[PDB]
Amino acid sequence: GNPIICLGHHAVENGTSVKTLTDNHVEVVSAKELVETNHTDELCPSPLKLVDGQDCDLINGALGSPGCDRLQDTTWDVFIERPTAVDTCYPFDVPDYQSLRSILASSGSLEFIAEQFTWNGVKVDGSSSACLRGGRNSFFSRLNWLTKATNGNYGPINVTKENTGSYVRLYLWGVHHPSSDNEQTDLYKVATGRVTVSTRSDQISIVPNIGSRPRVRNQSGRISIYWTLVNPGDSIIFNSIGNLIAPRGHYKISKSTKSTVLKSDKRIGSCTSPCLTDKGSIQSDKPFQNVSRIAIGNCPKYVKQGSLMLATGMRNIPG
Amino acid sequence: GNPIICLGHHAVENGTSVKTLTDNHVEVVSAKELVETNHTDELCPSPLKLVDGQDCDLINGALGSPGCDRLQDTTWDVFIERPTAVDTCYPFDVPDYQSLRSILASSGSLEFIAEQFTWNGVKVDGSSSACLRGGRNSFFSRLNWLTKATNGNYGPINVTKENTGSYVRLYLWGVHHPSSDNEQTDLYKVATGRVTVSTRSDQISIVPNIGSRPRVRNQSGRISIYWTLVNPGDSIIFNSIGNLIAPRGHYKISKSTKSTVLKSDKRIGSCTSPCLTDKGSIQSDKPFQNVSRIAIGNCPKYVKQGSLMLATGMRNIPG
Amino acid sequence: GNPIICLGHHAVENGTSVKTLTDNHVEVVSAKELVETNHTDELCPSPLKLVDGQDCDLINGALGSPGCDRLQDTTWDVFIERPTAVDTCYPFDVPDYQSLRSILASSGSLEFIAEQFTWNGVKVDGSSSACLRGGRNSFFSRLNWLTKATNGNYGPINVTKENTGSYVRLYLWGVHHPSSDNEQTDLYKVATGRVTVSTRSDQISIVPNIGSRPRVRNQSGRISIYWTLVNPGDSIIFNSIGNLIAPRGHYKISKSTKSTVLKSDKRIGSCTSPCLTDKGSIQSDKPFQNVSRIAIGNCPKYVKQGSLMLATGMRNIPG
Amino acid sequence: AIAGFIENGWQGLIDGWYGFRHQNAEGTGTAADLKSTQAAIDQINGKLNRLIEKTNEKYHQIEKEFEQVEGRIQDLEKYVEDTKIDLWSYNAELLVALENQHTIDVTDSEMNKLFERVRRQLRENAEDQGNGCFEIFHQCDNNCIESIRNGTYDHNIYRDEAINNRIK
Amino acid sequence: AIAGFIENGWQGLIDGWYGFRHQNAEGTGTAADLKSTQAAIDQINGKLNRLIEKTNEKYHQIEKEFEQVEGRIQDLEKYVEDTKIDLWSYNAELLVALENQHTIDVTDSEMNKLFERVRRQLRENAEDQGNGCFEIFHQCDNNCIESIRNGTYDHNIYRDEAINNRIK
Amino acid sequence: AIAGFIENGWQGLIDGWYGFRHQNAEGTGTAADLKSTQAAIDQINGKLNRLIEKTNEKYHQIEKEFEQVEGRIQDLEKYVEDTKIDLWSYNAELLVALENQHTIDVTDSEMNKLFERVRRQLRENAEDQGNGCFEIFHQCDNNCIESIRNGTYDHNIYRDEAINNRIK
Ligand SMILES: *[C@@H]1O[C@H](CO)[C@@H](O[C@@H]2O[C@H](CO)[C@@H](O)[C@H](O)[C@H]2NC(C)=O)[C@H](O)[C@H]1NC(C)=O
Ligand SMILES: *[C@@H]1O[C@H](CO)[C@@H](O[C@@H]2O[C@H](CO)[C@@H](O)[C@H](O)[C@H]2NC(C)=O)[C@H](O)[C@H]1NC(C)=O
Ligand SMILES: *[C@@H]1O[C@H](CO)[C@@H](O[C@@H]2O[C@H](CO)[C@@H](O)[C@H](O)[C@H]2NC(C)=O)[C@H](O)[C@H]1NC(C)=O
Ligand SMILES: *[C@@H]1O[C@H](CO)[C@@H](O[C@@H]2O[C@H](CO)[C@@H](O)[C@H](O)[C@H]2NC(C)=O)[C@H](O)[C@H]1NC(C)=O
Ligand SMILES: *[C@@H]1O[C@H](CO)[C@@H](O[C@@H]2O[C@H](CO)[C@@H](O)[C@H](O)[C@H]2NC(C)=O)[C@H](O)[C@H]1NC(C)=O
Ligand SMILES: *[C@@H]1O[C@H](CO)[C@@H](O[C@@H]2O[C@H](CO)[C@@H](O)[C@H](O)[C@H]2NC(C)=O)[C@H](O)[C@H]1NC(C)=O
Ligand SMILES: *[C@@H]1O[C@H](CO)[C@@H](O)[C@H](O)[C@H]1NC(C)=O
Ligand SMILES: *[C@@H]1O[C@H](CO)[C@@H](O)[C@H](O)[C@H]1NC(C)=O
Ligand SMILES: *[C@@H]1O[C@H](CO)[C@@H](O)[C@H](O)[C@H]1NC(C)=O
Repeated sequence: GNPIICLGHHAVENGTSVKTLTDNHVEVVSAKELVETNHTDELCPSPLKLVDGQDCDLINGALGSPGCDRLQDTTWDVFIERPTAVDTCYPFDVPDYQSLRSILASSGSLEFIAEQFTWNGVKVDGSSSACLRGGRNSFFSRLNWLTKATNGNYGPINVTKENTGSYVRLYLWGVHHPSSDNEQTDLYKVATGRVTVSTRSDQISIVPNIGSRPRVRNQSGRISIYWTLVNPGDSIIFNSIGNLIAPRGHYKISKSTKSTVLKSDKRIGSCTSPCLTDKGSIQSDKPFQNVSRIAIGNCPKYVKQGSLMLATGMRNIPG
Repeated sequence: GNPIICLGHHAVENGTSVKTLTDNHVEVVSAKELVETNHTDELCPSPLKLVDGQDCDLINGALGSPGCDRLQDTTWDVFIERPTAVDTCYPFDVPDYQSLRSILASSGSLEFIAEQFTWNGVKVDGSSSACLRGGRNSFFSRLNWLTKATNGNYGPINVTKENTGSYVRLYLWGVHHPSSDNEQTDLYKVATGRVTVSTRSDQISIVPNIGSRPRVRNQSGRISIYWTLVNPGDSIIFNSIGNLIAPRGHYKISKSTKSTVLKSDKRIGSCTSPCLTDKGSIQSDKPFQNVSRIAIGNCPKYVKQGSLMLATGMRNIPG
Repeated sequence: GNPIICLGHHAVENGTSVKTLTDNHVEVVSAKELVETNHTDELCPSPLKLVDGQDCDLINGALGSPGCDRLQDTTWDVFIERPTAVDTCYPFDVPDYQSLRSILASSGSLEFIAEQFTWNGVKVDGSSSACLRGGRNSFFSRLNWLTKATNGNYGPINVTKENTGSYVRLYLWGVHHPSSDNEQTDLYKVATGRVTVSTRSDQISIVPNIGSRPRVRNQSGRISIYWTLVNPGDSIIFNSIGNLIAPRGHYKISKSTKSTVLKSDKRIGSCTSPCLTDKGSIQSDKPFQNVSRIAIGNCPKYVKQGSLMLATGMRNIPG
Repeated sequence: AIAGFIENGWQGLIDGWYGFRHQNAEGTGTAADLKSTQAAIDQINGKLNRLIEKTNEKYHQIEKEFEQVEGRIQDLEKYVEDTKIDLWSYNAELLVALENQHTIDVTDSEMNKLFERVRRQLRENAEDQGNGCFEIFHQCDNNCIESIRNGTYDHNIYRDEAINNRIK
Repeated sequence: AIAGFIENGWQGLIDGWYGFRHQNAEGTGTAADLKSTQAAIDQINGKLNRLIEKTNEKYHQIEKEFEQVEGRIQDLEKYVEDTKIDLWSYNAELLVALENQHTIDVTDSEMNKLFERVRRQLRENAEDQGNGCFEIFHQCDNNCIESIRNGTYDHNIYRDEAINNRIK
Repeated sequence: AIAGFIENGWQGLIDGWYGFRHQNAEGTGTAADLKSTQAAIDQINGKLNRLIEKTNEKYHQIEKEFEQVEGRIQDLEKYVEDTKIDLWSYNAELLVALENQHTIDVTDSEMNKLFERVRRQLRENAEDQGNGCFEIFHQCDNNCIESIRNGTYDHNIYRDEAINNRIK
């Protein structure tokens, strides 16, 4: 006779396994993945301003090597370097390569403010058969090769530039290391060169070393690229009796800049994504990801786990 | 007829909002802030032994520049550098500036142990119009400018000092970089200098570079400050044929020292506080703080959050 | 008349104290320690392949100093350096000592691939009274001291080696810094030396500095050890007019290698342990340890705590 | 024969997380309870909200991949990043494991609250059978079952009928 | 008309966290319960104690502010500190959120323990009304109400009076 | 005179974590309950399993001990490691404290589940004494006590005897 009333909860035939602190295998009605594993495979140019270096890395571009003409005046949040990039000019090493690359990347700009220098007592606009532009001998667009005047000697240089702007100045310069004692004298008359760039803050001086390196684009010598920062108010002095690779102007610095460089071989699509990785973009609202530790922008946190299932429902007890 | 007995809990008219993992807005009877936001605005000289560098930064003081006389023999847990500090002596750069600054800071002492050197064949106690002490030409109190003897030449130097003490020795020395080829010869006769300081452990040699820098306190040349550590037992040799800025003794090192340097523009009051920040002292028992990532001493942990309310009571259900 | 049935839980006379978030002193029936404090005191040679440097540190061995002959061709997961190790050859400093030491350690091998060089115009196989091998003058087994030919001059060197193997090459070389201007001329005729090693990637040039250091094994001069990496395809050129300490071959690099170096004074036993520390091995299944922050292999995480008791039972309420 | 949550769950119930199932002389029925359901659901959303808040944004950082070996500085950079990855991986494993233990606790609690709510409504007119069900000791037609479900069941109405059925 | 915790809280109650409120023929009154209150309070202090323990003391660290750009080493130092700040910020957000969920659980439990304690004292002499209150089925003057509150109420004293009032 | 968990624990009980203790006309006895015990135990193992999983393996790292001072780079390396040690020390302190709070909750719950399980079996044949014990209002010999313990006790068998002993 007596009525019954029962209280219950829902269940499904096939649950989902999740982890608590004490059970590695609790079956719950519904669950949600928290580790993103998918990427797009193309780098999204929104909302991040991208510059594709293509054949040129960020430094070749900043120096103005042949391949790199387009890159002039480009600005970016992320500069993309491709692994297919190649040297196309006179061979060079850079001491503190990654330090300079970082500085250029952070500034997020290849807008070269050109300046005019009067180099007393030297031939200007040197070129080389290693740095072809349309098959014709050329040089770095942002550097000026100085050799002895078609006349006397490497007329001593003592050129100065005062930073009158409100911003900090980056000057890129270099030093020629010739192969033979004869190549030194042909170009610079003197037997030993010297380059001395200096501000009020600090200084560098390089005595160029002669000797043979392996031929690169048919060249036994080398150039060594250096840089100087010049604060507003301060002045820079280039002082050389031989072997200077003079600049053609400065870059802007800011220091209050957020830009960076990414090393990817993935095409620039037309998608949208705030998270860029070397493997591709990430389009997810999940809090974690196993794709790549290299992750630029608004990204999920990189973790080792492949899956982290989050219970979105009660225990499944199906009967 | 029947009596009633009810069981309840307390409540207030106006609760306080706190966060759990699942509700961003739970109203509880009482709550407590855990993120400290207040600082004192003056640096407390208790219980931390402070030294105010005032017009002198830690290196000028260690070198003995004009402004810096007071700082001699001072000891500290925290050395305070002011942003109003100024160079007052011969212009100089320091390679590894921040490395030396760190070493001096950690030692927590400007107690200069004076030693006597017999520099064979040179004029001693050089001065300069850039380094005024009472309006009269002076030099770094801890350095000794060597120029050719009022006579012949820069008589070759080969001076040695054996560390007989039980502690590690820091020797501060330098190198003059003259402006002109004529200034080099006036001071050092020789055309190219050389400085070579060395222990049994390691060595440095500097060939001074001639050339022009911008005039600073009416000076085109520069000095480059270097340092050498000398272990107990070991010996140091200064070896120069030109351009040495000799030392006047060593500093003590310890290595088992906890002191540091703080960069603040805040006055030293008379309060008490174990936590000093660039913005001021922190007087709190809370575990977190949003004031400054720069925090010296027994401090709350710096976090990004402005507020983290901690429930100190039950849910408020006022009816 | 009426029967009773009671429900209870077990208890012990003497409990164990554990911590929750709110009580620093909860007495529970059973508890388990999670911080390992015991170490073995001997370094277990299983499952980690150990090499005991004994009297030689990792660099002396890589250079081939007298003590170090055994170490040739040894391979390791962990190279052990003893604090009793000693210099036994010509005195030397190494710029970036810890960088080279790291590279050698990571490679996990002292298998020296020997190469033959024809050094045009110099005496080979120089020795010294500081580097005794059986009481007789010797040198680093992996270096070749070049002095002027029993004849003319330091015949200019321009030797090259192309990396034809599939792996990256590490070449160890050096530079002699003689004591006197007379010792320079005796050995190298020239008044100033020069050493220039270079690949297509980068370069170094060292002008050797003359002067006096304190005598070490009766020697006022010094050698400065340098290293060059040579990629597959690339070539290395040694170019010297004086003071080269030539190599005898290269080491293999890999870069996909997990090995390391440990600084311990503990004997190599015959135990088994995946966790090695400077204090000894750790044989534990606990997740934490207070023994040493220096911990190599599969180890428990180092923490500051001495004890962290984990309740393995209910509250103890003994009555 | 009907049971409740003590035994197992209800695949039948598809329009709610919790609910009533009854038997009377008019038949048998299952209805979902909205309050208890929305209660649970609302704490699952709020923690799903606590997780899609992206305070992680990183522009220029450090190099994480290298082409040549360097020794000291590369070793440190590799260490810093590997340390960061380990610590976040731990935070994720613990957060999820800890959220999930809470999600289970909250849903187990809401079920029991629902049961106790009904217990109180029914006073001395029903006995707990032990299987998540109440035996009601009075005739309870479909209007009476709905009153229990919508919270208007006046126990005084049936107290005499039910007590006389329990004591004799 | 009086209610208990099921309905809402009590602004009236100012000398305790929990308490009794009664109605009898002598009047109506509210008294606080010390045991239940101190229970809760003692776990709020102990966790307030777990938080003012300062194991954080740091003298010489690293530079955290820079005047000129430098590239690699500055980039790393900035990264290490920003990583440290992110990880502690997370620890604080979680610790507080997790403490607070515990503080709520503990106080909700102590309330229910208090209710169940009274339930047991009263045996078959009272019925649970559903509103956090017990209807007591016997005359209970002010001494009798105090016995319930101070834990000396002997249910055998009133069992016959109360059972006869419940069953008829 | 016998009590239950409300009062205190049982040092007597050595073959189980929970159990029954009874008094009838045949004597007095203590038997352990296997289900409730294994329940608790199984969550203590599973978390003991979650802790001996060693995802920490580290070959080449960074230098952690120095012989001479260096300034910037040493200062950073010392900082990175000290930061790592602080953050793991925190994780350990919290994990243990949080596990332990759970271990206590789970065991307190299993005890109460055991009590409520028996409550349900006994229906209207027993009253809760308040001390973790049930007064059984009918003669219950050793077979009857074992039926309660092994879950076969049919309350209908004794309902008339027990209700008549409770109401008069
Ligand atoms: C990220 O995690 C996913 C899933 O955990 C990985 O994808 C699996 O990879 C394994 C190994 O090849 C395969 O057996 C499976 O078929 C994959 N499953 C899925 C769903 O993709 C992936 O490898 C991880 N990625 C990284 C970069 O670690
Ligand atoms: C620390 O946090 C406090 C509080 O969140 C911040 O002070 C607030 O500042 C904002 C911006 O001006 C205003 O909305 C309020 O007037 C302030 N609130 C209070 C309570 O003072 C403070 O800016 C933070 N400090 C730092 C250095 O970030
Ligand atoms: C690791 O922790 C253990 C235990 O907390 C420490 O050992 C104690 O050391 C103190 C100080 O010498 C002694 O009073 C005790 O007798 C020790 N107790 C035990 C149980 O061994 C040990 O010092 C710690 N080790 C390190 C390296 O910190
Ligand atoms: C709550 O339930 C009651 C009882 O089921 C509802 O009232 C009854 O509704 C049925 C059909 O709608 C009528 O036939 C009965 O005569 C009604 N009886 C009474 C006593 O009202 C009531 O409408 C429901 N209330 C709400 C707010 O949903
Ligand atoms: C616990 O409460 C009882 C009952 O209220 C207290 O005993 C009564 O106290 C009143 C007031 O003092 C007297 O008028 C009664 O005659 C007492 N009756 C009995 C039966 O004792 C008792 O004192 C209280 N106990 C404690 C420890 O506070
Ligand atoms: C559960 O308990 C019952 C009652 O104690 C067991 O059955 C009794 O066992 C005793 C002793 O073996 C006999 O003397 C009785 O005659 C039995 N009576 C009945 C009604 O069975 C029963 O065996 C137990 N069941 C299980 C599965 O262990
Ligand atoms: C230029 O050179 C002269 C001679 O070397 C030197 O005296 C002067 O200081 C230099 N000044 C500038 C501004 O270049
Ligand atoms: C000093 O110089 C002489 C001459 O070069 C040299 O032989 C000697 O070793 C040096 N010793 C010391 C202690 O200065
Ligand atoms: C070798 O030396 C010659 C002579 O100076 C030089 O021209 C050449 O570049 C060097 N090259 C190699 C491969 O040794």
